Amino acid sequence: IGVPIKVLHEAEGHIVTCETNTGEVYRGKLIEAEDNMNCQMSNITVTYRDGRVAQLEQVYIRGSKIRFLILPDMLKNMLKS
Amino acid sequence: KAHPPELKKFMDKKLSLKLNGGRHVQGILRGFDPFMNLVIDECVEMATSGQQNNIGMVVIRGNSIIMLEALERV
Amino acid sequence: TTVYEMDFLADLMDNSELIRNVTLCGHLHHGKTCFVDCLIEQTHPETEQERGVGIKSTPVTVVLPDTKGKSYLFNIMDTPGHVNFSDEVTAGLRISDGVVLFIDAAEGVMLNTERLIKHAVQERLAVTVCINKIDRLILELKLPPTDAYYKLRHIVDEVNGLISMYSTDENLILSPLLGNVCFSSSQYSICFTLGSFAKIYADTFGDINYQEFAKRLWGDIYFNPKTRKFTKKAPTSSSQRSFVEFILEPLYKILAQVVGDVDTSLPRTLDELGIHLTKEELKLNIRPLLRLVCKKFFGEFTGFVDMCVQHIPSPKVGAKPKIEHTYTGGVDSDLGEAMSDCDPDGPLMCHTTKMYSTDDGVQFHAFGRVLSGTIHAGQPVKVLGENYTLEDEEDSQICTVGRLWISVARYHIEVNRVPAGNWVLIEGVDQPIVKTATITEPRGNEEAQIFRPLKFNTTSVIKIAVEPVNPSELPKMLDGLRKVNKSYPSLTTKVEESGEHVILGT
Amino acid sequence: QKEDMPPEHVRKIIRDHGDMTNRKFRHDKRVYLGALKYMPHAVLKLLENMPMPWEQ
Amino acid sequence: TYQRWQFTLPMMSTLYRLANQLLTDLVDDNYFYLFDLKAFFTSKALNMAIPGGPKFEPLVRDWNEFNDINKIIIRQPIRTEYKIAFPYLYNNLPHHVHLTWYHTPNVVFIKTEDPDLPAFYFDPLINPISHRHSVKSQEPLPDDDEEFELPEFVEPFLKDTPLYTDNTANGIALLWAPRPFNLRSGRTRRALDIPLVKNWYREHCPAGQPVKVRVSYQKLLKYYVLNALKHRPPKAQKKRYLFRSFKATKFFQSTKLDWVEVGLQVCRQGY
Amino acid sequence: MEPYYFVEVQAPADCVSAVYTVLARRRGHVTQDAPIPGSPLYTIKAFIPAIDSFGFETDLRTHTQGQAFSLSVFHHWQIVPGDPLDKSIVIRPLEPQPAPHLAREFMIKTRRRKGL
Amino acid sequence: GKSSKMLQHIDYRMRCILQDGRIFIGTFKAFDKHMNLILCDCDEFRKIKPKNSKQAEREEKRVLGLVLLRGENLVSMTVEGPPPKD
RNA sequence: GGUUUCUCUUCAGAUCGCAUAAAUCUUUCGCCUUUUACUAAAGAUUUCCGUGGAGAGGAACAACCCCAAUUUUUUGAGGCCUUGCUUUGGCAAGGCUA
Ligand SMILES: Nc1nc2c(ncn2[C@@H]2O[C@H](COP(=O)(O)OP(=O)(O)OP(=O)(O)O)[C@@H](O)[C@H]2O)c(=O)[nH]1
Ligand SMILES: [Mg+2]
Ligand SMILES: [Mg+2]
Repeated sequence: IGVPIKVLHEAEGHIVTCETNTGEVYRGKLIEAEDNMNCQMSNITVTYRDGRVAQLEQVYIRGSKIRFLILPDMLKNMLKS
Repeated sequence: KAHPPELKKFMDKKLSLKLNGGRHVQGILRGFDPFMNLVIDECVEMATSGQQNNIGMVVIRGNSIIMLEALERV
Repeated sequence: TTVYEMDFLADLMDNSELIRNVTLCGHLHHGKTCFVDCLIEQTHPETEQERGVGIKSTPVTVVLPDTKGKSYLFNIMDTPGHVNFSDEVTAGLRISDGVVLFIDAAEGVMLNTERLIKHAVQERLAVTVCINKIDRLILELKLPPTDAYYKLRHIVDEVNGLISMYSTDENLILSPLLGNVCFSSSQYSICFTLGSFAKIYADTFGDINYQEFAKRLWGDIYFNPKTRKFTKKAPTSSSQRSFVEFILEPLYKILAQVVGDVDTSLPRTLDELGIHLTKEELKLNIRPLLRLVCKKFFGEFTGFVDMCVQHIPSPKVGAKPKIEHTYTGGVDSDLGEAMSDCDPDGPLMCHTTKMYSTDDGVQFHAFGRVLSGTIHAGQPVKVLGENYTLEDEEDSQICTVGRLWISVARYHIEVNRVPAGNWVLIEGVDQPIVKTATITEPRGNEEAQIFRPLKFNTTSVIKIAVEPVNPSELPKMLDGLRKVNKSYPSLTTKVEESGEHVILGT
Repeated sequence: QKEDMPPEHVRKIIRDHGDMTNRKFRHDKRVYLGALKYMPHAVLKLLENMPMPWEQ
Repeated sequence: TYQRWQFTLPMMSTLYRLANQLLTDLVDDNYFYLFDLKAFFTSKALNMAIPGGPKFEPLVRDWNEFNDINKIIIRQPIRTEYKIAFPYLYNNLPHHVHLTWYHTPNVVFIKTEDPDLPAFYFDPLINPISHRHSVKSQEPLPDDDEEFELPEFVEPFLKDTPLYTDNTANGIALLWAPRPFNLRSGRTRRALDIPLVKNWYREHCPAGQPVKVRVSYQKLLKYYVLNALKHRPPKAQKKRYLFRSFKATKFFQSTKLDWVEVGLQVCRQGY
Repeated sequence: MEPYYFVEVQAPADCVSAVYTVLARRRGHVTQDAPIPGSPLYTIKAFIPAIDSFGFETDLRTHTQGQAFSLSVFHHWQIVPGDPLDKSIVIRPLEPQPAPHLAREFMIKTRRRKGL
Repeated sequence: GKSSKMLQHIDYRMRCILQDGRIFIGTFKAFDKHMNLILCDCDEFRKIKPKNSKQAEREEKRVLGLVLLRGENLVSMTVEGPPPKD
């Protein structure tokens, strides 16, 4: 698969977030992920187009619906590039 | 290739569909196809006017499908 | 006589749920330390030896990719295979959360395999099985594939019936379909399950569903070509079963090609298997060759890590069926639940089951797992004896931590802080304590309980009286008998009424 | 480089000298003598390459 | 320069068959259990002697209570085999001792009779499997008739190759050959450095050949052990080359001659 | 009562006689002998007193050229053939006592060391 | 065909412009098939990217960090910095 | 841009060289009238027969056709009205459409 997709796959379990195609953000821990980008997240926070922030228990969302996504300070460590 | 949603554990549970149009429905998500399509029965659409109106069984178009957020801990 | 990576391992530490605590067990000589050795190379490209027998067990901590790439923390307690050092199996099954019985392709069921499944049942761990040394069916045994499958099915059915002997609840029947058993030949660089075998099958070939495919192979299912559809018994093709057809036959030829047709048929079959090899690396001798080729085909380790993570409690799931046996209460008010959290937090109730002395001095390195709390350097901690009961506190000696070590097999890794979920080698609490200790908060008192001092499989029956030649150095001889009593689990010494020093052993 | 010779060269010198009695050579006398210190090298060398009975 | 050879497995199997006579028909080392260098080192150090092994001069040269004859039970009498198997349990002051032990997983590699029957071929020698049990088992068996189907691109990962050839049974036999043969490529040694008979004198039970030859066996064993024991790393180096220093001088010529000729030459020169 | 050991000896075909003889030498009680399927090996199983458990490994491997191999575990205690209390049974103090007197000696020597 | 034109600006700093118009400043440590961008220590800039303006260069700034974006919207790639040897 | 080979220089075996010789010294052991030549153990040091690492020249020999409706080379995300906002800019909101 792709190198960013592999970073995401190994990011299963670690603390991350995402910003979807519409401009809202959802943060969470790594629960599920696919090479097809179908994102399973849990105990997340949600911050909407004005900034409405809250908790969401679990969800699974299509890949194309994600534009950006935040990883923690760990993974940057396949440094062959 | 052709990997579908990991929707076995997610089957048979009520989730709210947020898709295009600001499109909000609720409904029991019990199945789909590997294109990320849904087939969600008991769907009550939550229009902008706030009304949740039940229409029943449909084929939950993954095409513009953004996300589904469930009401149980599955 | 790891700068950018120990941070990473530490965050995995604080994860406490990518981590796997197992004891690596089995019978004698059966491949364990060889797999571990090849594996330390997979990790770093960076008396026992001459005896050829493993005597004491060793802890290893490593970070391994599973078949999707998520790194895992692995605590592996590699045991002795010798019947008499089973006290090491006891300590290992204590401080770890599951067991991996590794069994030989050539033998199957014997003494330590049998009584090791027995010990693991009576202490309710996870049950893993890795059948190893599979060349011993092919090059050594010369067994055609059908009867090869026969023997494999036999080892499986014997061990399973025996676990049925020791287990009331048939919650688990083991066969490679579920994630129970890896297949390996440790020195020849091979680990696989039907899972990863078929998954690399796919990763090389067409798109087919690797997981559903893995669901189809072991256990008497056939496949007919024209249908391309797996069937219960209905080829009168009078052919093999899916597992044979897909794994044995091909690898039988793989080997027979490596060792028989090393010269001509290996270039073409090497192309056909996708691996290229340079002239100088085919200019190798047969066993180094077969090892390198098997690596470059079968990939690293995946049957093992996959099956293991697939059937692991992981102390965060962990604690709960354990505190029953571990703790003297299990769960009443304070500390059963305290550890039951398995969080890095507060209480700090610990179980040190090993003490490895420095070749230099008299001190030890205590070794045990963090059920509760978070231990760090200089932290005062108060130890809980084997005789320590709630209202016998003199037994509790109170100390601190000098330095903190973590173990890859024979390299020592010092840091300053560790949370619940791990094992650890403590410096500083050796002199007060005996075979087992249970550690608690220093100068912080809420209230503490202890675990029952470790119970064994074996009957100690042998009697050996010992004396110095000149009675003058008897206190030094006493220092020595101390140190052996502390470094050994059930070696029991007594100063007998006749005035003597007797040892009772296995 | 230092290069080989026809065998007949040495053969001629050696059958020439024979046993150093002829007053012709009369100085290889003393060099011959001084060569004794290495006669145990010649013998080890000769005997460790012997012809291994399947070759003639 | 004639080094570093590489060979073909046909070559190797033919050679093996030809040097079959001067060879050991052993497959592993569980034969030499109490008969190896380390056992001999322990014996030598304890001045004990294995039945068929060498004897060495003793290494170095009142009352006790454990030896009290009223307190002992002799049910099976101690012997030197035990005192060497467990050096520290069965001996006081065991000094300069090697603790040798071996539980080598016995190897079972079955000789064929003819080349004919296939490489993999169940021979009577193996015991007939006949694994028995209860009602054997059932599985979480994913029945078909729901569905599954193989996109007919894949194959059983290689079926276009036969399992065996006219090289397979060789390639298996050559997997347990003494060190010279169990290879395919390696350096060449000097002609002297090859001891042919080591495998012969290192055998454990000669079983009734004259006392002459049995004593011979043991004294060759002794020489072997001493050589092993007194071995130094070469420890130092300076690197004269006598013959190059000779050849680089204006008095030395060179040739290629016949052995016998240089032989009569050397003799004449010495005389 | 003295303990017994269960032993599990893998053996090639021939030395069955050997293990039988050795166990008889040490009061064996071979219970079981059965092949290993998929190999020309046998596995023999037997009891043997903790007393005569000593060096039996070396004895066996020596007599059979290491072909056989013995592993042992304590299995159970049992009655020793002796009458612990008879004064008319005397100890020839180094020769091996025959079965009627194993517990008699056992007591005498054990107390002689310890019990007085 | 020479195919380095990616990796040459890889291992180098890059300003990535998504179809959302903002400036994502990050190291191009790699690309992907769909052109996704996994770049660390990243900064999200919304008002401008600043170019030696006597007025200022810091307006509408946030720290994103290790960001992994899907290349579905990866629009423009420029070089904003050289390699920091870290 | 590589091997084979010649020669020239330079450093090392910590289990070797899957083989294994001799010498010197210190001390015990034995042969015994004296010394050499010996025995056979230990310890400490060496020579020799081979090998390995590095470099320099030099030589011979190889060679300047189909394609997109959840992640990018087709994608209908379209407009405006009004409001609130904020200094204008501009932001966010509801609706009408066709
Ligand atoms: N022939 C063969 N042997 C193998 C293979 N993999 C492992 N082994 C065996 O593994 C041994 C290495 O030592 P181990 O047997 O693992 O030591 P151990 O069994 O762990 O000893 P304990 O620690 O006391 O249990 C080698 O002697 C091999 O006999 C293999 O693929 N082929
Ligand atoms: Mg081991
Ligand atoms: Mg005189």
